[PDB]
Amino acid sequence: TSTAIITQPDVGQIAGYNNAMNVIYGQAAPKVSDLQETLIGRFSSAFSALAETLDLTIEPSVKNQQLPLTVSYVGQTAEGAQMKLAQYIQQVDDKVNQELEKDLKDNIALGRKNLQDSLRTQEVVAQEQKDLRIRQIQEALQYANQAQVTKPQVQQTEDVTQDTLFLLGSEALESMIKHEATRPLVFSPNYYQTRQNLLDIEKLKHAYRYVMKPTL
Amino acid sequence: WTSTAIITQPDVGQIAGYNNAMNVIYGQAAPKVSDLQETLIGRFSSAFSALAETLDNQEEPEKLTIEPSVKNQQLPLTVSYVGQTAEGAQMKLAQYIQQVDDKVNQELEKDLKDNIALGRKNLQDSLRTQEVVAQEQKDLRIRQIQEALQYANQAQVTKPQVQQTEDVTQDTLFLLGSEALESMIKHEATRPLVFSPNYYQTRQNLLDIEKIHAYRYVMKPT
Amino acid sequence: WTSTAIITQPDVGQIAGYNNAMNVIYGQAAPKVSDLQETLIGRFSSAFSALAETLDNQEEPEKLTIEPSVKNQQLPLTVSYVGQTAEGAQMKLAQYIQQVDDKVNQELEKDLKDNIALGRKNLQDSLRTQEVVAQEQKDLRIRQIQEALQYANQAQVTKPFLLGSEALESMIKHLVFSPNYYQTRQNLLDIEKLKFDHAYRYVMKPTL
Repeated sequence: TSTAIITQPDVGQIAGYNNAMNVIYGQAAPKVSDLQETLIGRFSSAFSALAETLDLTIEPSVKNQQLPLTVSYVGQTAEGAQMKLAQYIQQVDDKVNQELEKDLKDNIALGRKNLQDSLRTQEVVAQEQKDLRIRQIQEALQYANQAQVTKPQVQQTEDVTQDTLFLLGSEALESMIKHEATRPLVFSPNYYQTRQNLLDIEKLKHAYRYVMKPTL
Repeated sequence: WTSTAIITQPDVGQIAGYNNAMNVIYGQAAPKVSDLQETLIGRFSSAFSALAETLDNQEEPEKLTIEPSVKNQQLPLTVSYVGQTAEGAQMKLAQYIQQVDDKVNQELEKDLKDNIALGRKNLQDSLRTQEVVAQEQKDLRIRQIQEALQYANQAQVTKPQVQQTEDVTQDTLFLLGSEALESMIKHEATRPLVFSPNYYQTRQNLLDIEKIHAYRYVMKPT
Repeated sequence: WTSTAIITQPDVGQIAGYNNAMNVIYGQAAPKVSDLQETLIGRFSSAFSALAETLDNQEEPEKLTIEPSVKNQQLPLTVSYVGQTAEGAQMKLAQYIQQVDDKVNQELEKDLKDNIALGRKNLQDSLRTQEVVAQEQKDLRIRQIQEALQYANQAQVTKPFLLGSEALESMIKHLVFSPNYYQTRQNLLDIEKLKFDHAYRYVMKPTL
């Protein structure tokens, strides 16, 4: 018979994960502490399932506190039951790992997706805006030609809106049309950061801690 | 002869220094001072369970004990060691507690550099990101300016056309005239970035980052 | 001769004070009432368990006991004392309960001093911080004038809600806080004007 005591993973054992949930989720990513709980929960559940398929021991000790956890195997040698326990633990620390990889993926992908949809709605609005303005500039060039405002007659800038664009004068008005192709699209600060979130996400590529390694 | 001590979670004063750290490192993300009392004492009892597990596993055992003093309460904990002499169950118990109180302090200093590293990556990110957002905000404003300079050149405007002067779009920019728009692109490398107040808080928080007591005795050993 | 009693955590009314006190220090980081109650009776049963540990290790041993009453945590708590006489046993039990209650009240003063220290030197931190933000903003507005200066030395020199761009207009040119700041400041005189003005209650006062 061999015994080990294992508790929730420490931060430097999950930092990589926690940072990943952070990039993706941000001010609503789960607290590191609230994650340690989740992982070690996943371990015991799985370890327990490894025990029922063997009819291995999972229980708290100390008596009335979830953590830590005491585990044991009943073998056929000191050397025998020790490593037999080591190898049934690690193999649970793989199943849960594989379960995470397959969760990270579904979270990245739903992240990716949502950011992309947001980018490509800003990028559509920005275009419909630029174009709408190009139409009102063209129509204002006509009004300004028919009334010979050839140079800007603005007393103050509050007066210049769509619907009063011809105040700018037929000349400058010619110029904004002439150069229509180099007038930048206008994007939110939100656009640039969403875009930067999307970059940081697209660059993303353990479950317990041994308080006592198994015994002789 | 059995020696006996009762230990519980360390109180608020005690671990205020450690509480302080975790408040730096994490925002309103940092755990309640209660939750950190728990983690600390829980940490100790765990290293203690390990000490007892192994004491029971020699040629000659030694019987070290830990269990909730009162049944059905997580909260106060009772430890006992079973010795040969009287005074020699009580110097033994107390040392095995000081032996764990040292081990935990070892585990703790490592976990603290970890926490730092991760609160620090967490932040350098949010700075860099906010740096990029503000530099592109600026560069877009500069392309707008480069653009309106053409409009002004073509309309031969060199000097401000406006008396009362409140807020400017891509259309109205050229009213500042080409002498202003031009020196502006000349001095774009010095136009100051505008940031969210959160940017300054975050920045100080990183500055701050670059700056014991697992338990308390309710009764010493006996 | 065995006397028994049944104690549990203090009622909400009994902790109105202590509870608000924590609320004034901690705002909304302050623990639920339920968690405070459990923490006080928690302090009590520890002091009591330490008395039981010691009375037993006397040359002439006294037997004091504490245990859950039901299937709960407390539930409430059953405490007993075993005495030479009836009168003795009941009286000695009620004398010990109250002695423990007194020791704990005294831990509970240090405790409040600590929480208040925690509450204050978090609030000062938040002012240390709105101040640095407010200075950073003021430094910026100052750079946004130093720049609008280079531009206006394109001969503007005099003066046709400014902004980085139309601050061009003039030349001849060139500490303020959120109300939250005056909110934080006020929750710092509320606290620190706040003094020590129940650690359990009786389901069943000590018996025969």
